[PDB]
Amino acid sequence: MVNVKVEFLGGLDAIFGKQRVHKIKMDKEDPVTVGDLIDHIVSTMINNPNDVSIFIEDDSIRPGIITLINDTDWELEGEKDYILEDGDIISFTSTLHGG
Ligand SMILES: [Mg+2]
Ligand SMILES: [Mg+2]
Repeated sequence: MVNVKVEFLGGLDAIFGKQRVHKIKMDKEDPVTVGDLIDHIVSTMINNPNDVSIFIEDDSIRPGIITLINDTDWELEGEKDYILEDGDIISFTSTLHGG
């Protein structure tokens, strides 16, 4: 079981009922990855399926969204492969600069 927070920034809150910060309890036994977290967000937290394409394209984070893991570019942590620890904070920012 792992507890993390996710932040939906650069306007992404619009697909999450205008709520920017979400507390997430991942019930899965360790290890739980950022890939698992994204699956969870898509499966349970996007309340209009028409908005899923705003968050993911071809089952990957949508081009134009920057993902930071504890204030760090997720590339430096293995991206989807990063293993969540209790208290981690993951933010997603929509921006024209995003990759
Ligand atoms: Mg710091
Ligand atoms: Mg550490």
